[PDB]
Amino acid sequence: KRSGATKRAQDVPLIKHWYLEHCPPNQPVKVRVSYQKLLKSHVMNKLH
Amino acid sequence: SYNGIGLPTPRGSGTNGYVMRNLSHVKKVQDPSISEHECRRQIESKLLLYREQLLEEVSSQHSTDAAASDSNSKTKSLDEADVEILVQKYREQLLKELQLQKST
Amino acid sequence: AIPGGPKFEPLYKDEAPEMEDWNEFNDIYKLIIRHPIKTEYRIAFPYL
RNA sequence: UUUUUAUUAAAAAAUGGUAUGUUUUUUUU
Repeated sequence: KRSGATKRAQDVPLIKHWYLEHCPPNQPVKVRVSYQKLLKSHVMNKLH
Repeated sequence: SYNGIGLPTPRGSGTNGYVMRNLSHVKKVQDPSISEHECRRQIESKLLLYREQLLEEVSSQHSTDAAASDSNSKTKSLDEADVEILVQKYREQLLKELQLQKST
Repeated sequence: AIPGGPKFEPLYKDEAPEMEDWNEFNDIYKLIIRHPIKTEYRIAFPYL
C-alpha cells in the first residue's frame, strides 16, 4: 500500500491466512479439526 | 455430504461421522455381385463420355483445319460414324467381359 | 462438504418422499454412466 | 488399469432435601 488508516490493535488477525488456506499435510487429527472449525467460524461470520 | 457418502450432520446420532474408505473394495464380401457389374458398366459409361470429349477435341481440330484451308466457327468431325465405332467398342468390351467370366 | 472445509446443518430438510414416486426421470434405465458426478462439480457449476 | 483425503461431545443454579412461626412497659386522678 504505502498508505492506510491505522486499524485498531485487535482488528489485525495476524494468522487468518494460516487457516484460510489449506491445512498442511501430515498433521494430527486435532490440528486438522481446529483448522476446519476456525474456517467454519469465519465462513459463518462472512455469510451473515 | 461428499460424493453421496455420509450423514447430513453428526448431531442426533451417537457417532462423529468420519466416513472411511472401504480399503477392501474389489475394483475390477458382398453377396449380390450385380453391384460390381453395374459399377463396371458405369465406369464404361464414364469412358464413353471421355471418348466423346476426345471426339469433340478432334472436331475442334477439324474446324481449325477447315479454317486453315479456307485461309489458303466450330464444326463437328463425325455426327454418327462415332456411333458405329462406339458399337465396335461395345463389342470389344463385351468380349472383354466374356473373357473375364471365362477366366473366373 | 469438501473434505477440507466446514460442515454445517442442512438448511433444507424438505426431502421426504411426499411425492412417493421416482418420477421415472433419474432412473438407471435411461441414463448413460461414464464418470460419477462428484460434489466438486455440484459446487463448481451449481445451476447445472 | 496407479493413490488418498472426511473425527458430535464436554458445565452451573433451582426442583433436591438441617420445613417453619413465634417472640422486652416514661407520667393518668
